[PDB]
Amino acid sequence: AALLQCTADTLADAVLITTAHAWQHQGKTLFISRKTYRIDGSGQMAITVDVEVASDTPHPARIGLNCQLAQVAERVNWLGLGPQENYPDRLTAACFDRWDLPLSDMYTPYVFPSENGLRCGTRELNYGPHQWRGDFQFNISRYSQQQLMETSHRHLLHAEEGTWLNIDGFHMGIGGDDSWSPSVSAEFQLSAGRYHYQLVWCQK
Amino acid sequence: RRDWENPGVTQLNRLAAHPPFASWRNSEEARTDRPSQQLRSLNGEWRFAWFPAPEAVPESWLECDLPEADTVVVPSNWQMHGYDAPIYTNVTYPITVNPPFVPTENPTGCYSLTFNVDESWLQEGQTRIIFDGVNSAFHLWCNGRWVGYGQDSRLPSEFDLSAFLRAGENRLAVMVLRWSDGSYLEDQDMWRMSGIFRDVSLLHKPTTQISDFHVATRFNDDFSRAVLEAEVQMCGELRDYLRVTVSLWQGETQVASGTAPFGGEIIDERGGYADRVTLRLNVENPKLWSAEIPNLYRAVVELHTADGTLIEAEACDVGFREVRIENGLLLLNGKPLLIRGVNRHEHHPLHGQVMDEQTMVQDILLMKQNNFNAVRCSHYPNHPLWYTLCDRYGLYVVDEANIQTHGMVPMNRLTDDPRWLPAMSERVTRMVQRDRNHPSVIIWSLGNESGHGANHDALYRWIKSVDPSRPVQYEGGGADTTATDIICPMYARVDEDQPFPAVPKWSIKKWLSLPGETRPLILCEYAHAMGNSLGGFAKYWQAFRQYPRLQGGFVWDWVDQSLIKYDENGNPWSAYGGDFGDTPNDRQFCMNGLVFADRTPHPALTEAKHQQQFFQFRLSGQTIEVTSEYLFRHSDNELLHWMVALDGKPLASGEVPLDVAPQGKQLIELPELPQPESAGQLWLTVRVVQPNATAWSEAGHISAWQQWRLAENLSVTLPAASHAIPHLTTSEMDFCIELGNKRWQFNRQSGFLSQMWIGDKKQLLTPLRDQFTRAPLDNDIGVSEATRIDPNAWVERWKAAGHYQAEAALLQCTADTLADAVLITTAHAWQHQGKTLFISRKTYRIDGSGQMAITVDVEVASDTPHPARIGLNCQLAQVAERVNWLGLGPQENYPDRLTAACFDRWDLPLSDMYTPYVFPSENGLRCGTRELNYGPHQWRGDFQFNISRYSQQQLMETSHRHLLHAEEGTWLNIDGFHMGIGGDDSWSPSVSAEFQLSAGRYHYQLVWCQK
Ligand SMILES: [Mg+2]
Ligand SMILES: [Mg+2]
Ligand SMILES: [Mg+2]
Ligand code: NA
Ligand code: NA
Ligand code: NA
Ligand code: NA
Ligand code: NA
Repeated sequence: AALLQCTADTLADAVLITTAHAWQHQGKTLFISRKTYRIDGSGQMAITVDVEVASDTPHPARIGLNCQLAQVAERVNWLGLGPQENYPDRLTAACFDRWDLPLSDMYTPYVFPSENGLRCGTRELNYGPHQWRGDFQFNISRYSQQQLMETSHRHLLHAEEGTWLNIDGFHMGIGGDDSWSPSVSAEFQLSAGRYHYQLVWCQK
Repeated sequence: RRDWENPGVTQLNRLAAHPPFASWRNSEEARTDRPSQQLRSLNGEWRFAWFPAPEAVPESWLECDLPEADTVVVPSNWQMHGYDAPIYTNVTYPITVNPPFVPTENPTGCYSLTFNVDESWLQEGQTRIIFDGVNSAFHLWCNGRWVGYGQDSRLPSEFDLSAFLRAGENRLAVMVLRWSDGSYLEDQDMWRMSGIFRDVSLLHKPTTQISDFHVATRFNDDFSRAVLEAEVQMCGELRDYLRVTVSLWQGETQVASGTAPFGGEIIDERGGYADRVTLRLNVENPKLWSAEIPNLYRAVVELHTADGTLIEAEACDVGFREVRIENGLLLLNGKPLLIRGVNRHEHHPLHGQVMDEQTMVQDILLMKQNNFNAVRCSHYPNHPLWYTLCDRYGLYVVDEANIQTHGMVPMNRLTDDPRWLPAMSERVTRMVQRDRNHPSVIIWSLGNESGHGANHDALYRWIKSVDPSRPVQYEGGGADTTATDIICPMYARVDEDQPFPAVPKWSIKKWLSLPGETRPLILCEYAHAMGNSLGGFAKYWQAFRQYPRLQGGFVWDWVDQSLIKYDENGNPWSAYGGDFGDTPNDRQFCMNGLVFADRTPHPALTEAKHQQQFFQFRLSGQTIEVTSEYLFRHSDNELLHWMVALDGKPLASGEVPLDVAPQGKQLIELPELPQPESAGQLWLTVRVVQPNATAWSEAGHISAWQQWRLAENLSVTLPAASHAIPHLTTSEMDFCIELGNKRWQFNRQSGFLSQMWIGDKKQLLTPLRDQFTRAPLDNDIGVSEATRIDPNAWVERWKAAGHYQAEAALLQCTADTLADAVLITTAHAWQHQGKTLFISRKTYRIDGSGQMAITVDVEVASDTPHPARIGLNCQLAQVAERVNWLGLGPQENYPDRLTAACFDRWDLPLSDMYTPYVFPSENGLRCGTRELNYGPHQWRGDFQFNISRYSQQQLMETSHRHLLHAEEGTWLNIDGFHMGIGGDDSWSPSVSAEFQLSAGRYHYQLVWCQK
């Protein structure tokens, strides 16, 4: 990530932070992310994200944000598709409703660790004192994408400190027509070039 | 006798049908197809009197000319001379449905001609009269004496006048009836016209004459050998000294000849035909006929004596080709066809249903130039010259019998009735007898929309028996009946089933593989081109190319059926059904053409051209793969031009000759392209250019094109920090932003940008507001009317939801000052009677560079019908001459009709940004636009736009294009998103789900600045 812009403006009833980043590899700009964070007097932080994706780079796996929360809470509560893991090209079985599960249920123990436990079409997510609202896909677990990527077997995984949260405006299909050639259909690839999502982060 | 109310009487004293005759008395004239003195045209000035009924015709008209009669040009339709109103109706009959009876008020056209006949014509031989087209029925008199009667408006009626004519002055009297029992088989959806609308001629033959001839061409397995078989029939006295010679010519070279006396082979217990002979000519390595290469020979049939004296000669153009269906594929010369077809009615805006060579040639040229290879004679045999031209220019023809009974309840009432079999048989049999020698005819059709009856099955088998060289098709009764060799639906969709009872229209892909089904599928009608249409056209062609047994179709249709009317100042305007005082009518449903009546193209024609391309392209790295879709011809008149541009700025270009075999491939390696200095998207454009002129095109003709995105460099470089700081001024009614000379005014009561100034110059006439509606397209409306509402039609769903009446309620309007900018935040709710339809949330950011960044985020209630568009609109004060944009163009393009459009820098006059559809609607949109320039203004983003002197409101409220008036300034519509136009048909919703605005939440952003 290369920082292009980071400004702060004090408004009548809010503070507005504006940022711009470029992700580059060997001279090539892959992605540009432009954001505003508006924190108002009600204590809510509205995050607006606008992403550019180079048309000649391979379509990305996801367009989102991630962080490691210090909190480890017992339950995960959301208003979206569930209760089980669902992805854009595998979500017909899932139902839109209010779901409440133990954190461990938000992780799928695939023998070969990978991205897992996504829930799509989520309008509200609750974890400990935090609430995220918008229209997003998320997963939440004690395992980072890095660890999942670097660990060969599920039994070798160790719970990390706190909780890793991945919130996606957009997520690529998983495919599966076969498992030896690209099988994600065009309509589930992230090929639009420009992507927009908005999130509100507040305390319960 | 009232023969015009009797299906048992279709003719009286009519001669047999036959291929085109000229009775040359010189063989060389027959070879070269020069005019014949034995075939005399009676076209020109005739006398005409209109009557309300045949009973109203005075008995003196048979012998003497009427003083009340006017002089008119023949051929003509008498409605085009203003004698009565041309009635237009779709499904319903224009008369009372009571077969076989017609109205007592039956408009009667009394034609007459006084002409000279030379004694030499009457001293020997036979003089016949030929009426190529009389609508719908007629009685004939010659010198006061009754000659005969004829029906079928679309085939020649011929009568022997040898005993009726006298040396010197002769008078013909033709009583033409608008309505007859023949009308029940002539219920086509078009203008109901009448009169002598095709040629009238006299033909002199000797008494010993060629009465018929049939030409067949058969081939060996690889088409390297052929046998031409010519059956010749005679009339007159049989003599042993009589001979027939058939000679075959390739240009001026005679390739084969055969001579024989009369007397065919034994066929039964009674012997054979003494008045017939069959000649068989061997042809080695024949040059084959196709639409790609219309190679023709000339066959000359000589009737003569053994000592060498010619009696007469007839002749025809011969195309060596084989049409067969094998293993479910329609094949021509062993190769599977892909039909790039169109339906073509015979229509001229000035002459009605009268056809001329100039118009026919104009149509064929435009068709071939737009990659059509096929034409369906909807829905009747055509003027005889049409087939000659298709033979010579190369178009595949579906010849169709003049049988349509669409108004019957049920549709097969007459066609399943054995009492109507005689009349139906004549329409099929007489077409085959006339047109069977034309190579351009590859498929016979039994008619149109007449259900499926036993009469169809009988006539299907008749054709199969007499002419096995051509498949038979027929759509009626579900498109896949026992009376068709080809599954030939009308408006069956690509992926979507329409499971109507008894006659379902399956998805064409699904239809092929139904249990037991093996036949090819070629749509007799598809892609209804009514108004702003042809949305989803690319979906058909992708399917056609992927599925072997999907072999194309015929677009509905070629030409708008509008006629010319004049106002007070004598200025012409295009009129449809209902403008001529005819009621009940079917409004603008006569205008479904790819071209206007004057043959000016609609925007949809370019989409057709692109999808029907004969070359296919793929790109892999630096390699362009070109695939030929030609079946027979090498690419011997083709050059590939390639261009690489960065956001419209050309960086590299070149040309490479194409040398591709039919069905072959060519790989073209592009040279090392230098990496651009600037940020932006590189685009590759290729086009196939024809360097040499042809019979159908000019030098430089572009036949194919394609585009790809190459490398993109995203802009990361921060622009030089602007020194100027915009200032906010607040009043109770307005937020005002100032930057030097420039001013932006936001109205606080409405929440919209109401005005902009540069110095003292106002920029807006109407504020910038959200827009969620469009002036409804013909496809949006369907068959919905004010008296007969179709609640399923898109326009009615939008109306009932309050979309057009939606009023903006302000929720939020704030102003913030940033370090180097002013931020305006707004929120509006669009509500109809308590219901929130849409919410629009916006920010306007104006910085020291004078750029106004607009961000728009829209919520659409999930239970409201999906909106026509999600955009902004305003009336600009400026009227500028030019429109300049970086985006898809140059022509009008919509989300489901933008494949033909290319991404480049385009610059057109403002008037070219409006499409003059006869029925005004949303028009002129250009999609995928990143920059738009108009006068002092520049807009940047990723949007769809149209720009014109007409508001959406005026387009929607005005019935005809000629009633439109340029409004003050310029109406700009900038859409983040726009709904598809559809067009699979124009009587039910046809916008595919992927082109409907159903996402619920939408985001777009624009930048507005001075240029
Ligand atoms: Mg579902
Ligand atoms: Mg009759
Ligand atoms: Mg394309
Ligand atoms: Na792993
Ligand atoms: Na095909
Ligand atoms: Na029509
Ligand atoms: Na060439
Ligand atoms: Na209108």
